[PDB]
Amino acid sequence: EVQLVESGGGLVKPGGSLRLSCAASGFSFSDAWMSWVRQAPGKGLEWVGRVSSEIGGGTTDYAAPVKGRFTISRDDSKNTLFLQMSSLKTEDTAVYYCTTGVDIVVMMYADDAFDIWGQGTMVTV
Amino acid sequence: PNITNLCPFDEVFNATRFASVYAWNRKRISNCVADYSVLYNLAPFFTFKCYGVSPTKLNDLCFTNVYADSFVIRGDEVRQIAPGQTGNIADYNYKLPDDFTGCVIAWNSNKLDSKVSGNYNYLYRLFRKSNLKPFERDISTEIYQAGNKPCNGVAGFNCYFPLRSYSFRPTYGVGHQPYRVVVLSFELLHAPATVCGPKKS
Amino acid sequence: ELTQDPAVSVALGQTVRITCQGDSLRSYYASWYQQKPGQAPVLVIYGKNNRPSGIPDRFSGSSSGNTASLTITGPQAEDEADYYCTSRDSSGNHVIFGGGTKLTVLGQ
Ligand SMILES: *[C@@H]1O[C@H](CO)[C@@H](O)[C@H](O)[C@H]1NC(C)=O
Repeated sequence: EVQLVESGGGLVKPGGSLRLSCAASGFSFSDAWMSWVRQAPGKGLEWVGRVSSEIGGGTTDYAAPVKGRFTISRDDSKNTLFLQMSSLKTEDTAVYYCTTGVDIVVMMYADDAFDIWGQGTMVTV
Repeated sequence: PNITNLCPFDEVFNATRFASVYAWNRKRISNCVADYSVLYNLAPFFTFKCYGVSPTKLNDLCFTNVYADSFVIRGDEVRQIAPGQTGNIADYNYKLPDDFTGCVIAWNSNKLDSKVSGNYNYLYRLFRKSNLKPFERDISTEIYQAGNKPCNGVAGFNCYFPLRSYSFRPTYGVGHQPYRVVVLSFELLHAPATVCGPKKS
Repeated sequence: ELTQDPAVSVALGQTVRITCQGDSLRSYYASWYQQKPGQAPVLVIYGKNNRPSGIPDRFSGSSSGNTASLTITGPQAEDEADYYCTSRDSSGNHVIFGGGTKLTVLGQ
């Protein structure tokens, strides 16, 4: 059935780069408004960014505290959603989830309600 | 109302690739001047239908938000996109509420979508267990299960893929042609008015 | 920025009311997610007043101006979890999230 799988992450010195991959199956990837979200251990969920769909213009946004230093990308041929992290800080030790905004929802608005989530990966800086 | 702050509602009516009916697109309009006179006076719009607001007095009442919904369907079920009827697309792809307000627009794409090789990227749904509530997408592509038997994701017999492809070619006639459809809906009485047309004298 | 209380103490079999405070909740209606201990967050309530299929008919949503709230009718022992409300800001169209809240079981 429909599945999101997260890969990547580990221990790395600050200031480096690291690429996190999300692989999706069971639904049409080209028309999905995927997102990345983070959570520190013991704290609440914190948004990372959006990637949106090419049918409607690529409008990949970013969160305010992590604006610019993170790179987000989509590839529909290999069914991959990529997050590239560079110029890391000491506060980036967190779990990371790739989350599909829309699978079975009613919108009335921009198409984002975060229906299905992922198993999520460690990252320690 | 100057007019300089025109929201980009031209490309929602004229773009490169329209979304398919099962994965239709939505666009949100805020802080704009709503001049529909450039579109009403334009020639090749074949269908202009709405129920709640007047077809020509649409510049004299002022709204707060505008949602532009875009997709492409076969030419017959442009009859079926109105609220109330059922069948394919109305129940399995896109449903409008009974108290819907806003105007639906339909036009032909004879020389913009038909390819001699044959285009199959425009999909539609034929098999759904439940019924679609109004204004709801469905992107999941898990195979249908028919009552019993172990095809619950094995993808064999007695179990059918839900997303099928259209038949889109110069040899086709009226009724199988691709019609682009855009629905302008709106909501009221929860916010200060932002989007509506200019002032004349 | 949303606002939530840290924890609510409600005995078993009693209606639980969960609040969420925000300035921009008149539009951009909040959505409520539930996080189990050591599990990925799951959807509970979104949209105007409805919920995804498979969720039991115990969680309902309500909104009034700058207030959002979730209602639990007849809670069981498996609802000890964290709850998060989500809204959008007007300018940047971000999902902002909130502080979350905790709900525990007060039986024997
Ligand atoms: C789409 O076609 C209409 C037809 O008049 C035209 O006015 C409009 O400028 C076109 N869109 C673009 C982006 O050129």
